[PDB]
Parts: sequence; structure tokens; C-alpha cells
Amino acid sequence: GDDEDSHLGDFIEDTTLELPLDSATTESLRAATHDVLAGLTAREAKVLRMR
Amino acid sequence: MVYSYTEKKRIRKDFGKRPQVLDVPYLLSIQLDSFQKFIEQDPEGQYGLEAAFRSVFPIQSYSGNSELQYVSYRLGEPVFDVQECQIRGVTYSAPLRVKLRLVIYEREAPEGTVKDIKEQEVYMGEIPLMTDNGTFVINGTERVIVSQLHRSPGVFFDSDKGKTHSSGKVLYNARIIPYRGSWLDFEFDPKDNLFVRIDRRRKLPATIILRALNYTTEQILDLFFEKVIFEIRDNKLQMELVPERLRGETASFDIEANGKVYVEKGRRITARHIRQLEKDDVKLIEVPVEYIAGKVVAKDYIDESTGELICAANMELSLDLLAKLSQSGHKRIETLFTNDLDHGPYISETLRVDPTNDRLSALVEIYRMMRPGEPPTREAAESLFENLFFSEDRYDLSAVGRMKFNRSLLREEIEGSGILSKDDIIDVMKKLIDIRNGKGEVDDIDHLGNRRIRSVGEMAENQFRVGLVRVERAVKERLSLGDLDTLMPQDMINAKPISAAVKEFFGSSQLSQFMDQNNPLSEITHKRRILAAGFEVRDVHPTHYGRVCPIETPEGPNIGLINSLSVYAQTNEYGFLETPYRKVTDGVVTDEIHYLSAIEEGNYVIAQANSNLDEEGHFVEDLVTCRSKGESSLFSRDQVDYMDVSTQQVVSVGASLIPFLEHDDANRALMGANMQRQAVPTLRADKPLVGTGMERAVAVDSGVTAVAKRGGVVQYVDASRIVIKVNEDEMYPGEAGIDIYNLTKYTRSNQNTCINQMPCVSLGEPVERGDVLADGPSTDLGELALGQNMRVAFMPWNGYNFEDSILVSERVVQEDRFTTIHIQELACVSRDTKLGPEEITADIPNVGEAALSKLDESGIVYIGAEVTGGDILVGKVTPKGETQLTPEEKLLRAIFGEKASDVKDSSLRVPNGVSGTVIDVQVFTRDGVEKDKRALEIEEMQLKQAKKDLSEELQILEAGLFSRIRAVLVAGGVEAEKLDKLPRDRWLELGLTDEEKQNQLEQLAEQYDELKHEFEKKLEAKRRKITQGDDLAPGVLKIVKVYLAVKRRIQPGDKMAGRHGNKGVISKINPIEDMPYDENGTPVDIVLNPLGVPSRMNIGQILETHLGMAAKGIGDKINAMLKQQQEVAKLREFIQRAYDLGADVRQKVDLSTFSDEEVMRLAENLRKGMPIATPVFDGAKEAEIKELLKLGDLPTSGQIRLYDGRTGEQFERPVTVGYMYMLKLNHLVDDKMHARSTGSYSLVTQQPLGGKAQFGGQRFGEMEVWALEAYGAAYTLQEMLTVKSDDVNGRTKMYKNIVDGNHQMEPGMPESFNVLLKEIRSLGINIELEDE
Amino acid sequence: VPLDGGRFATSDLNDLYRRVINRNNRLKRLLDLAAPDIIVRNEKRMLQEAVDALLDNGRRGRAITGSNKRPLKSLADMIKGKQGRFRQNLLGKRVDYSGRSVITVGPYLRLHQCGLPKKMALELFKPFIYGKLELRGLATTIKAAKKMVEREEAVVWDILDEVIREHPVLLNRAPTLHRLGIQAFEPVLIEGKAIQLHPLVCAAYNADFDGDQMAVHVPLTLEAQLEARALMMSTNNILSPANGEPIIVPSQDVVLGLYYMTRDCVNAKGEGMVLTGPKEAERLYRSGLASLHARVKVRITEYEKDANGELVAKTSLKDTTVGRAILWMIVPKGLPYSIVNQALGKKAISKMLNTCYRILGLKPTVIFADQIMYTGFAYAARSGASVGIDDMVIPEKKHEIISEAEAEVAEIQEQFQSGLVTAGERYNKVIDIWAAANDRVSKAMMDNLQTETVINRDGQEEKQVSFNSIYMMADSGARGSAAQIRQLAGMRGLMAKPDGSIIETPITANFREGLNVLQYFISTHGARKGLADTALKTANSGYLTRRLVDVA
Amino acid sequence: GITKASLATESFISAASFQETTRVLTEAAVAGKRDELRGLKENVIVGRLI
Ligand SMILES: CO[C@H]1/C=C/O[C@@]2(C)Oc3c(C)c(O)c4c(O)c(c(/C=N/N5CCN(C)CC5)c(O)c4c3C2=O)NC(=O)/C(C)=C\C=C\[C@H](C)[C@H](O)[C@@H](C)[C@@H](O)[C@@H](C)[C@H](OC(C)=O)[C@@H]1C
Ligand SMILES: [Mg+2]
Repeated sequence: GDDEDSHLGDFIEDTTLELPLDSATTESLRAATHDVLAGLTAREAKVLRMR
Repeated sequence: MVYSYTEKKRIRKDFGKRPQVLDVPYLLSIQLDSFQKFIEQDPEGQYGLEAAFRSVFPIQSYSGNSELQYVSYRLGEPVFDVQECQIRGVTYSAPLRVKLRLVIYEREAPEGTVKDIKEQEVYMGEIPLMTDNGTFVINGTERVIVSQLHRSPGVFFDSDKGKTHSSGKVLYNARIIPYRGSWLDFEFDPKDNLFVRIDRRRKLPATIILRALNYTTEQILDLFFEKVIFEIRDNKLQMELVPERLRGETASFDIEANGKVYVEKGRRITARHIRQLEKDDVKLIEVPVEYIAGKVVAKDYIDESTGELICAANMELSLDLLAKLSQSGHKRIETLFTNDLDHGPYISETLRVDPTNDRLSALVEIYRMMRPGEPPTREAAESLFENLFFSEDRYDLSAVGRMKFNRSLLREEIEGSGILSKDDIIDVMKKLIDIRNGKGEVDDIDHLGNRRIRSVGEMAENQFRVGLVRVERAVKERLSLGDLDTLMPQDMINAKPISAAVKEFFGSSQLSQFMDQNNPLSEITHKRRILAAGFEVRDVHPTHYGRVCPIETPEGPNIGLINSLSVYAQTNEYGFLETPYRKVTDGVVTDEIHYLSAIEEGNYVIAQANSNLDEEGHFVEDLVTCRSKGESSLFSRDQVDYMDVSTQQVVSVGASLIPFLEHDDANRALMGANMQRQAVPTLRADKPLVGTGMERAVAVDSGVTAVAKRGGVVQYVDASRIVIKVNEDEMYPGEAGIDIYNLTKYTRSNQNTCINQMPCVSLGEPVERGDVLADGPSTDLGELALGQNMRVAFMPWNGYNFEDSILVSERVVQEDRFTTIHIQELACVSRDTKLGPEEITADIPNVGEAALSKLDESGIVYIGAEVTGGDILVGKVTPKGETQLTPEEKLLRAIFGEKASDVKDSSLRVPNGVSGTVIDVQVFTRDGVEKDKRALEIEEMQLKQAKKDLSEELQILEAGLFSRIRAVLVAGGVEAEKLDKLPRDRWLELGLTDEEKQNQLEQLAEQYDELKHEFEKKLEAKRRKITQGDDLAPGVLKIVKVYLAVKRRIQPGDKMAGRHGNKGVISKINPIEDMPYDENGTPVDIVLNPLGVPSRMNIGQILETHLGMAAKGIGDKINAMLKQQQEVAKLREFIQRAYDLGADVRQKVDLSTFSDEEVMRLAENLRKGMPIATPVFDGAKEAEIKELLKLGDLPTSGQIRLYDGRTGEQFERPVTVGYMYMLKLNHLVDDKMHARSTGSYSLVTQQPLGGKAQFGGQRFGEMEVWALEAYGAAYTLQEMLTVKSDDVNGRTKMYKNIVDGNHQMEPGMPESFNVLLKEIRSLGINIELEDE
Repeated sequence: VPLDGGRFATSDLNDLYRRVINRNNRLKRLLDLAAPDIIVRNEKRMLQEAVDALLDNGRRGRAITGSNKRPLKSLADMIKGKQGRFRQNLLGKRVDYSGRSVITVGPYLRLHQCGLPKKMALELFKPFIYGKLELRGLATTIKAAKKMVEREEAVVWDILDEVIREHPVLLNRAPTLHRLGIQAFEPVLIEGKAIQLHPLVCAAYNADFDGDQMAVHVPLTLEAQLEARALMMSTNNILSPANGEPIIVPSQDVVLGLYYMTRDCVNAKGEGMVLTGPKEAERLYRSGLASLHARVKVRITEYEKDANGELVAKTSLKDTTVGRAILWMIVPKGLPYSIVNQALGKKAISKMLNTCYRILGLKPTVIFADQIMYTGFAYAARSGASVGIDDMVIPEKKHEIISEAEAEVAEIQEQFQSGLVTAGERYNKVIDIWAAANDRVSKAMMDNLQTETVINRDGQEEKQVSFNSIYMMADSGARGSAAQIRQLAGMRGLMAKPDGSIIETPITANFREGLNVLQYFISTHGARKGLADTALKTANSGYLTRRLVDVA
Repeated sequence: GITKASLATESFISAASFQETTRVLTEAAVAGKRDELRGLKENVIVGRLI
């Protein structure tokens, strides 16, 4: 196209990466389950963190 | 003639004086005519497949006396028809079946054949076909091939003065450009040495080619120079004197003969002395022995006794050399005639720089020039030189090349050999030297006689030619070793080689492009288009008159590199551009038309399109403005040979549609004709209120509308089809008939607009042949409506109209008049991956019942279901196994007990923000995979729908035929009530008394049964085409194409413009309450800023407003008398008054029209407004406009009082209000608008890239970096080129901080530079980052 | 990396690298096989060719890639390019948090703000919105926040007003030349898909409204917000860095308003009366008692800061008009009334803003500038200025002027037929008389057009500068100029044939009248050369800046 | 002249930008030239504060 320096390889997106709008939610889910596991008894947290 | 049936519906009031002698021809002529010449059976070398065949044929093997000749060709029926070919995606093409004859001559002949096998019509390739509208379908998409403009083959003599060497002196060069084969260039130098180079290669002394033609030095001087005869008679040097030789020279000695001294020494020889010598007939004079010291000897001279060469040809004689050749008995010495002014001694000095001697020497030095470095050989040099310009294979000028060649050389024969001859080369050199001598002139490239026009037909022939040469090598190669009777002309000729030459052109070539169809004018202005470097070629040339439009060209990187074809222009017989003209004999202007090419028109004196003649057509004025040779001035009454045909012929279809064009500056006029092609069609086809009269022609000539094949009365009118019962005078005897027009309904255009036809006629109405049956998109009752005219007011309104910005009343969007319908084609592909096949199944992980609602059991949205952004059009799921989740996700599924599927969701969903209704679904399936439920339902529907259509054909057709049988049976055997009782099927038995009517019943019988079976075969074929598995790409199992119809109205950001080049972007949509209104209380639709009018000089936009206002008046008035229901008399009276308008116009008019049914219908169509026609340069004048405003009841000033709808108070000064035609271009704001937060990223270098059609971020350029550098903003720039883009880490570390509420950046290094380090380090360069 | 349809695609280096290995490996083999010299020599050369082709292709044979004619791109070509490096050179990397669209007016804006389409802002600030939604607890977690904005729940719009309020955005146009090509604004949420841009800024950008599109950038980091506000902000650059003159100068409609405002006709409603102050002056006008322009003495209070850092006040009865009286309400403090007492053309109206800046400082000038725009648009709208076809007045003497100049050409022609003058001398002469004629017609229609308003105050007659529409445009400085006006009414010019010569039969007609076939055709070259010259010289200009920024 | 004066720049990373890349890299690589940044062009390439 266009004869411009745009070349086929410039259009191949990275599928093995992880989008930040997600990565943010991973760091959050850690904080989430870690909060909710302190709401239980020390053995329920230990047994659930173990399983 | 004298007015058609759809002309009785509405008539355009036409100002303008000049009567039209010629009416606009078919606008699509070029495209259709060209292709018509390519594919056709022509029994001769006239351009076509026949000609391209006859060139390379017959093909004989190598010395083997095995020859393959060509018989005839045929085009098989197309595999798919035009409509079907578009859906599937294949090309619309026909098989090429060519009969070949294989002869084998007995080895060691007398020439005779052992056996000759005639192979019946071997198939080579499928060549595309042109639509009835002049388009091609390459892959499912209508594409147009633009005609090209290039330098005509022939010889061309140029200057190259100025810039070279900066010494002046100019230069003179000739160039021989063949249609095929190498270029032959001749050129001078500052030393007046003639040089030659083949193609652009190394410069070589000119004479070196003559030697390769086997010409010795003696004949070169003898060819290019005259002979000065020197006689040694008695003793010491006499000389022959042609008395003209003394012009331009001063006597070098006593010029005396016949005992009388004519000229003394030191007296220059003027016309007086020459007369004396001429009239006294002085043949021989006495000259000194020293005058030949400079004279170059012509031929060779040897010593008769010693047999040794005294002096070689082309040597300057000296007083000592004269002695050595005199005692040998030489009476005569021939020398060159050399004059530095009249006849130049150029060739003589060219020979002294020539390194070669004989033919082999030149051939050696020539062969080593083209292919240097390799050792030359005699047979190699001979072969090369004969293969360049002398070989019928590698060189052709064809007809145009040879003609202009001979024509520019002042020859007689207009046609000749297609290769170069020694006579030809010599003549060209002669002409170049003559120009350098001062007699003759150099051509110019810009002249339209040297510019030839190709077109689809000519171009395709070349590609097919290329295909045949690459197949030729193969055929000879096989016929080399061939066994006698086993092989035949199939095993040799392949398909793929020839087919790929033609296929590579139409498929991808700079001249083959998507038709620009958002607009009928766009189509027709695309199909007429030309293509051709510095400013010389871009600029407008005097020869462009009547051929190329001066004002329609793109404004941008290529200006004047495109143009467009003029209105009346036609391709010349030889391929030049010729234009219509009127032959003026004696003092009368004769209406016989005459077509003159670019060179033909040159010498004649041509009058002006605008001129005054009368009665017999004698020029009124004693002198009239005319143009003769490349310039225009006043010319005497009776001199003029010809006159311009029409006032329009200078412009193009685009420019010819601008009313009052003569009043607009060319810049804005260009932009206008440039923008008019972008007008998207509207929901309600309106009509131009102000017009030219081309709009009718553009609408009809373009295929967008549906034109009557034959005249008659409408039998049936449906929004789908139209059936016309033909008149008997127009009807053919057999089959009887009716014409059935199947209308195109709502469907996707190339630009995603809506192209839909509407019936413009009513049940049982008389229609005449060549009448508009149905309007297309953006056409109204046979005229061309690219938009909708509306009430406009010029005044600054609180800055909302600030630059070009347009402020539009809410009334416009409420009336839904500028609303536009877009049809978008969305696709869903079920592919094949190594992990597994993708399913179109309706079972999608993680979607609610509301999501899957709009889908059927199969997973495809129902037809007609209205959707918005995000809705699932097609359910699709692809296998991805062993997800490999993490600890906390595993707990999540554990708590909520969800089984995470082995399949990932690929389903096709509606793009963000776009909302519409689903109008169609297509299912393509691989051959061999089972069609799912929905796909089968579609196939069944298509089957039933097909049967209904075909049956409809047969039903209406059969009745049409039997209705004729009823009429013929009543002649000769009339029984009226008796005949229609018995079953219609039993009618065919009754015969007739001896007459042709018995044979007429016979005719109708034959054709009846034919239809019965023709229907049958057509149904079968259609059914097979439905059920046959469509061929898909490798890897694709099935494809689902959904068609959405979005209806967008108008919103701030859309581009809008008038025909006069005034752009605009709608700013605010204002309530009707705030709209300026007049005393009568009627608000105004649009408020334009007046400030745009004076700067950009377009005054027509004002005139267009004024006349428009007046037009609406005549409309409004009728609307009152029709609402009064006065009577036919009052109405008739008032309308007649309008169509006359005070004096001298060409309109004529009524009282021939039927006073009741025809007149009342016309007025109903005029009540919206009175259509007016302003011819391009013949258009109306202020006075005519003011008078129409008098009839209008509206002021002459064109301005009235307006009141602000807010304060209700008046406006100081009157403001101009009227009706301007305005187009909606398609830039519409909800396309251009894009925004991105965090999208996908490119793999090779991590950078924002749109993969979802969620667009990649805006491109931040170098210039913008400077802008940040000028400000003190360092951090904005770092974040711009590091964290916001290129830093694969910094981006995520940033995003997390943005949600946490900490605005910071932990920048790191952009990955781009990090790659440059490895790329440098990949070489032998050690690049490190030092210190700390 | 794989592609759709299962096909693969890879860089050319592989094709190159592969080659270098093979030949190399083969050579290793050829040593252990004890091959003759002539072979291992050829293999070594082949290795040399492959390595050379790998590093920089095109300096020897130009090796071509497998099955594809186009030569395979080597490592040097990855760095190299047009020009130099691809990375920072134009262009130059895509950037997140951005967008773009068609632009419109938005005259209501203050100079420090701009209209931003709702949808664009939502997608732009997505991370800010996510983080703010769960900071106040309207969303449980970031995902739930995503679903909220993806659902476009009504509550999110108010949260966006928070992240938008103080948060500048960058606006950019296509040919960025000077630093004003990018400027910071405060975002204003706007329904609709078009960007609204303050008119006063339209000059610095060279942005028309004929459909030009503009780009938006979000300043993420805190330092960028403060850079934008303290550097790239609209209000902090009001002056061209090229010359101290204000670049915020009112453009066209606004100055046409003020010109029509402070102007005076000879006799108008309220002429001669006297008023206490500007307040009751507007009260007179708006109520319909007095005309906008009438000569009147009114008491005004002006200020001069000529003390030491201290504003002096002085009051007097100034002889002025009603419009100028009303306009004075905007002028802040220490400016003298002399500045508004004139006719206020586009030239004077700029020096007004300039002095205001050099006296009161920055802040007073900004709010001043805003007010000037608002009042300019407003009063221009009241004025009902328009342009009609009868607004262009042709001189009554034109046809006669053409005729007299037409006699001149035939005189010199008669002199050339008799050899009294040489061909070249004739051409220049004829060309001269036609040129002089153009000047004659120009200074005729200019006199007629300019002053022809002839009106009555209590006596017989008097004549002032015309109130005819098109003159006001050209006179005020809004739009149009004597050259363009000359083309509308008087004859237009003598065009030039392509070779650069000028045709000796000028265009005798104008746009108000019709041009015939020939006249238009001759006009085309000037148009065509005009468009071509600008379109090429535009690129040339850029090139100049390029060399300049490199050398500096 | 302007186009000639821009040729000389101590930082080679800047020169590799707007000049001919190949020659710049080589001619610097032999001398072992150590680019200290300190300029604008070069700092933009490497992506740090101007
Ligand atoms: C195969 O042709 C392609 C390129 C060849 O390459 C190349 C180097 O050779 C070209 C040839 C031979 C042209 O004749 C041409 C051209 O005539 C044209 C523009 C300029 N185009 N514009 C671009 C878009 N923009 C917003 C406005 C200006 C071009 O760039 C080119 C062009 C090339 O650049 N213009 C016009 O004629 C005018 C003033 C109106 C055009 C009508 C519509 C717009 C077009 O017909 C659209 C419908 C398509 O047809 C094109 C998209 C073609 O693309 C395809 C695949 O069909 C394109 C010509
Ligand atoms: Mg523009």
C-alpha cells in the first residue's frame, strides 16, 4: 500500500503479550483473594491456600 | 421529439440563447467503443484479438519445418453472469476457444505435409468482460480502467536550450520512439558533433550506426554534403560555381570569369552580385591553388601509377597534397560544400571522432556498447543489430508510429513497414541537421498531436500479446523434438501462461481501480478520465481546447496530470483527440459536422462558440472573435473556415453541471467539480432547482437509471419490476413480447452507500422509447439530483458560521431529507487451526440469554433484527486447549463452579458505536462440509425465490404471447366471444386461410415452445448454482457475510458544499425557534457566513441563490393557485408567461399539450419550485433573473428583512435569502472520529496498532517533537516517545499507577532504540553503555 | 510468526542468514574432504558473497530473496532508510491515549477551553475513570468498573467531569510549523462527534473549517499536566515567537462586528444627544431609541496608570458615537478612551490588544480578548451584514474606458503596420496601455464604491464612506482586498500564457458580468499555475525548516 | 552554509539520524568515539529528558 515504508511486518500484532488493562486486574485479583482470605479462620485460609 | 412523456411531467425552464446544433453524445462512448474493438471478429489486422493473433503467427519450430498456424477464435458463454459473479467473488469472464492447425513439413522438403491434425478450439484463459455500463469485475468488485495519455509513437525533435553548459548555443536532438523495441536517440553537442545512443546508453558518434548499415565513408559525405567541383583544366585549378554558393560569404580572392570581373576581393557578395552571376550564367571561374587548403576532399584519391592512397576521403587538402595528386594525372577533385551558416559542416567533423572503420568494426563497437565487458563476435553483432530495429519480432511502430513518422518526415505514404529501414535512419538524420541549419522547427511534447490516447481495449491487447510471446517460446521448444502424430495442439498450448498475462493486468495495475461509485456523476466522471515530470506537462496547453477540460483536475500532488475528457471529445480514428466543428462555407455557417484532430485543426481559422449570426446564418458583425494558429484575435467577416459547435464543448461533464460557471473564479470552479463527485445520495431523491440541462443526460447515459427499451403502455408497475406492453410498430413479428425490467433494490455500493431504484411511472401510462422508467439513486424524474436545495441566508450568526462553518436549522434533520443510508458488509470466517476447526455453533462461553436471543438456533442473527454496537451477529468459537491458569483464577472457578471451556470465543460482533438493521445473510461453505441448519434454510429460500422469479417471467411472457395470438386469430376468421371460452392451451390447433397470418401463427408457435423449454433450462442451471459448494480459500471452512443497513442523518462535523466550491462543516444544529424568519414567518434552513464569498471569488453561488429564490417564487405562486383550485385556464395562462420571459430565448412551449390531463399534472410537479436551466456559458443574465423575480412577487434586490427568532427584533440592513443547491459530501464525522486509550501493539516493534478496528493511536511526528522542544516541556516529550508508546515495560508500570491515583512515570528505554542496539551489535560493531 | 489461513511470514534476514550458514558449513565439510583448490576457493568466495549480502545488500550483486523478485532487505537496510533512521525520523512512532476528528466552531468557548466529544473523552481517560470509580467506591473492582463504562451506566458521566475538570488536553493540526501548532486546552464535555475550537486560536493553527481534522493527546504524568498548563496552555502563548505582535488577533466575523459597531453615519437616531455613561448608552440602543452609530457626547471615565504603579482616573465629555460608547464597557481600567474612539479596523483592533498586554499584563488581556470575540460575533449578527449581487457596483464609465484604451492599441498597431515602431516595441506599448487602463478602472470603481453613500442631515447633502456591504468587508480588514475587489466589479487583469509571457488582450469583463469562452480559458493558466506553485512551494518551505532545525 | 554546518555534530547518534547512516556509523566506529549525549536529537533517540 501507498508505496510507503509501511511493510507487511509492520502490521503483525503481538499476541503473546498481555494487555495492561488486564495486567492491572491480575495485580488486583491478588489483592482481592488475599483480602478475602483474611476474613476466614487461620486454618481455612491455610487449607484453601494449600488446596 | 418535440417533447417526451416524462417531459410532460416536468419541464425545465431554459434560459440561454444559442441554439444547440449538436446534442451530447453517449458519455460512456470511449470505454465501450474501445473494448468493443478489442473483442470482436475483424477479418483483418485492424486492432483486436485478430490483429494480436496475426502478429505472432504462424509459429514454426526451429528448422524442423513443423509449423502451427491460427484459424479462428470464439468467446464461450460466461461461467457466471454479472450479478452472480459479484456475490461469489470470481471474475466476470468468457472462455477463449481458438481453432489451431498443426502442419508438419516433410524433412528435406519440397514443402509438403506428412500429416496435419486440426485441434478443435483449444481453450486458453478466461478474459474479463465489460459490463453494459462499462465496468469490469475483477474479484466481485466493479472496477474501471482509466484511459491513459502518453507520447505518441514516432519521431520527435526537441531543443534542450538553456540549462546545458550555460553557454547558450542551444542544441537540437531527435528521438525515435517505437511502439515496441529499443529507442534510437540522435543528439548534437557543443562542438556540433552529431552523437547517437541506443536507449539511454553510452553516447556514441552518430556515424557509427551508418557503418553498421554497410555505408562507407565516401557515401556518408556524398549523402549529407553537396559537391564543390574543382577542375584542373589546362593548368592550375579551375572550379565549378553555382551562383547561389556566394550568398553569405565574402570574396576570398578575385571572382572573375568570361573576361569580366564580377566581384573583387574584400567585397561581400550580396543579392546584386549573385544576380549578375545568375543572369550572366557563369559556370567556370579561375580560383587560386590555396583556396583548397581548408576544403575537405569528398571521395578517395589514389595514384594511378604507384597504386597507393594519396589522400583518404574526408581529409582537409593542403597546398602540398594538391601537388602530390596533380602530377598523377588528376583533373577533378571533389571537396565538401561547407557553410557555417546555411549548410553546416557537421557530419564531416563527426567522422573525425569515429573510432570505427568498416561494418564489422562498427558492429563490434555497437555490440560492445549495449552488452559491454563481454567479447564481441561477428555473428553476435550482426544478430543484435538486425534484431533491434530491423526485426519484425522485437520492433514495431504499428500504424500510428509509422504514420506520424512518415508524416513528420514530409513523406507521402501514410502507412508502411513496422520496422526501420536504412532510408528511414538517413532521413531522420537529414531532418535534424536541417533544423540546426535554421530551416524547419522543433516540435513540442505538450502538443495534443503528439499525445495519443489509449483505453481498455488497446491495453488488454498488449497484455494478451505478451502472453502469446511467452507461450511462443514453449510451442517451438516442444515442436522441436515432437513425435509425428501423437501430440496435438493441446499438449503444447497451456492455459496458465496466457491467462496470467491478462489476469495480472486487470487484477493489480495502476490503471485498474475500484470504480468511484458514491454518486452517478462520480461513475460517469471516472469512466471518462485521462492519465499521463516538471510543470510543463502539468500546465494547460492551447491544444487542450475542446479535448481536455481545463478546469476539472485534482488539486494536489498531481495537478494537470489527470484532467478529464471534454464533453464532445472523441477518440480519433488513429487514436488522437478530435472535436466537433461546423463547416463555414462562403458566408454561411453550415450545420454539417466535421471532426478535426489536434494537428488537423491547426491551420484552419475557427470562429467562436459565442457569436452572432442570423437568418441564413451570416455573421452579423463584420468581424468576430476567433482563434486561428495557437492564438486568438479578431478576424474578418468572411475568412473563417469553421466555427465552434457548442458553447459547452470546452469544459467537462463535471464542470458543465455548475450553474453560472462563467461567474466563478477557476480555483473555486475546480474545487467545485472536484467536490461534486463526493455527494452521497440521499434518502429522498430531490432535484436541482437551479440547473444546466446536462443533469438529464448524465442521469440517463449512466446506467444508474432504467431506460425504456421499446415504447408502449405500462401493463404492470411494482416496486420490484416493471412490465411494458410493446407497441406493435416497434414489436418484432415472432414471440410477440413485452419488455420486463427487473429493478435493482437496496444493495451495497463500493463506497458503502445505498443504490436503489424507484419506479417513476404510473399504472397504464403511455411511455415512449428512450424515456426514463425508473430513477436510480440521486436521480429525480430523469434528471440528476446529487443533493437537495434549501432556503439559505447569508449573515454572520453569532460566529457559529465562523470560517466556512455551516449553521443548519433543525427543520432539516427533522424532515430527514439529508439523511443517508449506508450498507456495510461484515464477514465471519471459520478457519482451520492446528488445534482444531472453528465452529459457527450458537454455543458461546460466557454469554447471557439476552445476548443469544437475537441469534437463531444456528448462531446467525435473524434477518431484519435491528442491532446496535456490541450485539453478536455471528456466533463463532475456536479451539484453544490447556489454558494453564493460575492459583487465584483456579480458586475463582472453584468458588463459582464454572467449567472453563476448551474453546475460545471468536464470534463476530457489531463494531463499536455503529447501529443498524440486518438486511441480509450469506453462507459460503467448503465443498464437502455439511451445511448447517440456517445455511440449508437459506438454500431452500433461494430455491423457492428463484422459482417464483422465473415463473413470473413465464407467466407474464406467456400471456403476452397468447394475447397476440388472440389478435391475429380475429383477422381472417374473427370470432370474438367464441374464442375466449375454450381453454387457452387448445388455441394452437386453429389454422387460417392462406395468408401470411397462417405463417404468423407458425412463428408464434415456434417461439412459444422455445420459451417453455428455455424456462426449463434456466431453472435447472439456477438450482445447480445455488446448491453447488462455493470455492473458498485454503484453510477456510465456512464464511458468513452479514449486511447491515445503517441510517445516518446529519450531525456536526459533516462536510457540506455547494456547486461553487464553498466547503463547510456543520457547526451547530439550531432549533427552528432561533432561526431567522421573514415577515411571513417562514424560517430559514441554513445560515452561511458571507465573509467566505468575497475572498474566494465565486459569484455564481450568489447568482445561484438569487435565481433559486426566484424559482421558488414561481413554485410558491402555483402552490397558491392550485390550492385555490382556480381552473386550467388561469394556471395555463400564468405558466406560459413564465416560459417566455420577455424576449429571445430558445425554450418554445405549449398549447400543444393536452389542456386537461397533461397540464394539471405538470403544475403539480412545479409547485415545489420551478426548475430552471442555466446553460454553462450561455446561461441567464441579471436582467433575466430580475424579471423572473418580478413575476415572482419578490424584490429585485434579492434581499429582504429577516427577524432573529430569539429577540424577535429586526435585522439592520437587508440580507440576501434564496435557494442554493447543496451537496452532502461523504466525510461524515462518524468515520473520521477515532480515539484510543490502550489498544493492541505491533509485534516486531512494540507500538500501538489497531487490530480490532479500534484504531491505533495518533501518529506523533518529528515536527510535533520540535513543537514540544520549543516549549519547555520535557516531560510531555519523554512520556510521548517512551511510556505512551515504545516502552514495553513503562506502559504497564504507568497504567497501574493511573488507576492507583499516582501520576508518575518510571520511564525505562524505548524498545525501538533497544532494537537498534542489537541491530548494530548484529554487525561487527561493539556498542556499549558506559559509566553510571 | 504465523498468519491467518495458516501461512507463515518471516523477515528476509532468515533467508539471508540461512544462506551464510549453509555455505559456511559446506566449507567446513570441504576441508575434511580434501577438495581441490579451485573448489574451496569458489566456496570461500561464495561465503564472502553471502556475508556481504547479509550485512549490507546492494554493494555487490544485490542478492534476491527466495521466489520473490524484490531484493531481500539486509541488516544495514534495517538501520538505514529515508532518511537515516526510521525510529525518530518522520515517522516516528504511534502514541497511546490519543484520537482525532473533524473540527467545528464553538464560539461560546473561553479562550482557555475546547469542546471535546463525549465518546472520545470516555475512551481517552479510561484508566483515570477506572481508578477514580473505585477510589470513591462506586465500583467494587477494576473489572466491575470496566463493565460500568462498557455498559455506559449513567453514573459514570459525573465521575468523568471530575477527571476532566482541571486536566488539560493537547490539540494538534496537520502541518505543525511553529510551536503554536500544538496547544493545551481545558476539556469541555460536548455531545456530538466534532471537536470545537476557540475562534481566536484558529489563526495560530492556520486551521480553516473546510473539514480539517485535529488530533488530541492526553498529558498523563503530573509533570506533563503542569507543563501543559504552564507552557503549552492557550492563555500562556498569546504572542507569536516570531514577532511580539499578538497572534490571537480577532479574525474576520469578530472584526466585522466591531467595525460596524464603532463607525458613524451622517444622520441617525439619537444624533446630538448626551448620556451619563455607557450603561444608559446600551439602554438607549437595545430599546430601539438610538441607532448604533450616531455622533453623541457622553461622559466617560477613563484611566491612566501614568502615576507610579498607580492608576489615575479622569472623566470628561467625549465626542463619540453610540457604538463606541457601548464598546467601552469592555476596555479594562488603564487604557485611555482614545483607543476605542476610532473606526476600529482590523489593524487598529490588533494594536488595541497589544497595548492592553504591554500595560495591564497578561491576565487582563486574556479576559479582554474573550469579551472582544463575544461582542464581535454578537454585534455582527445584529448588523445583518450580507452580500448581494447588487452589492458590487460597476463604474458607469467602464465601457468608455475600455473603448479609449481600445483606441490606443489600434494607434500603436497602425504605427507597426507602417514600420514606425518595431514589433517588440509595439508589444510592450500595447501591454502598457492595457495595464494603465486596468489601473484607471480600478481607481474609478474604488472611488464610486468607497464614498458613494450620499445622505442628508438637516440640509441638502453630504457624503461619507459607503455602508455598502462588500466595502465594509474590505475596509474593516475582515476579508477581501483591493485586488480581489477589483476582480469582482472592475475588469480583472491581464492573464499570462504558459511560457510566462503576458497576453496583450486582457480580460475586459469581470465576475459580476459574464466571462466568455476565451476569457475563462485564458484564466485557467493563472489558476493552474497558482495551485501548482503553492502546492509545491508548501513542501519546499518545510524542507527549509528541516535544514534550519538541524543546523540549530 | 546551513546544510554544511549541520554536518559537524560531536554526537554521532544525532548524525546517524539525519545523515547517511552507513558512513556515520563506520567513520565513528574506527575511532572508538564516545557519544556523551548532551544534545537534543541524540537524547530524543535514546528516550530521556531533553
Ligand atoms: C489502483 O488505483 C489506486 C492507486 C494507484 O496508484 C497510483 C500511483 O496510480 C494512480 C492513478 C493511475 C490514478 O488515476 C490516481 C487517481 O486518478 C487519483 C489518485 C488520488 N486519490 N485520492 C486518494 C484518496 N483521497 C481521500 C482523495 C484523493 C491517485 O492516487 C491515483 C494513482 C496512484 O496513486 N485521484 C483521482 O483520479 C480523482 C481526483 C478522484 C478519484 C476517484 C476515486 C477516489 C478513486 O477512483 C478510488 C475509488 C480508487 O479508484 C482508488 C482508491 C484507487 O485505488 C483502488 C485500489 O482502486 C487508486 C487510484
Ligand atoms: Mg482543507
